Amino acid sequence: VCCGYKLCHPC
Repeated sequence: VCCGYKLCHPC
């Protein structure tokens, strides 16, 4: 997770 909110991968 490259942001905090649990959705951002694959980044």
